[PDB]
Amino acid sequence: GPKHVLLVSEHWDLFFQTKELLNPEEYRCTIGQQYKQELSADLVVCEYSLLPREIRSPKSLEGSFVLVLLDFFDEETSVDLLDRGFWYLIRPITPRILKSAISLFLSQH
Amino acid sequence: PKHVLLVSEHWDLFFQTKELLNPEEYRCTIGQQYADLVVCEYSLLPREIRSPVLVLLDFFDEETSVDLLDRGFWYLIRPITPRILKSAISLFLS
Repeated sequence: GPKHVLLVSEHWDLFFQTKELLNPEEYRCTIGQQYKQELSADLVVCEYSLLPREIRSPKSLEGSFVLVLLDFFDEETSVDLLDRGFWYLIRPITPRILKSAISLFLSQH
Repeated sequence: PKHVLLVSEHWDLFFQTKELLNPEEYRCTIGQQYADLVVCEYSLLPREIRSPVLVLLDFFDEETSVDLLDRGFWYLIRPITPRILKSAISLFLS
């Protein structure tokens, strides 16, 4: 069965282009426009702008992992994501970067 | 404590980071070349090695990034402050 990746983003073009770079037998990608998890989600990739300020990805996690996409560098923003348990990428984020980051993340986890 | 090795010439970064990590939980040391966690400058990372590591980048290059991720390496791009590094370290090790 393929790993299921939910992208929470309004960047539809990023979604489609990243999806066609991931092998469907290994990864199934779906997109939403508001932060959530799904029962089948192995990984949620969420725009910082759609990620609620108050949520955490806790140490003894039983839900999905979440990787966060940031438009910008800001020190306390970064410190804050890291202490809340989210790793992230800062833009520029190309379909190629996102594909390899998704594969890397799910292979290490 | 977890052993964290920093491979970097950024001595200010080393000391200020180490100072933020509680020495009971983390033991940080420095290395001039390439541990529970290695943080390696891109400029001192081998280049044909794959990951068994967090790589510090001076700047953004799409091809470098793609390459590191496929080789198995996560990265931070500068600016990289001691508070950022201390938190990245704690995150990776938890």
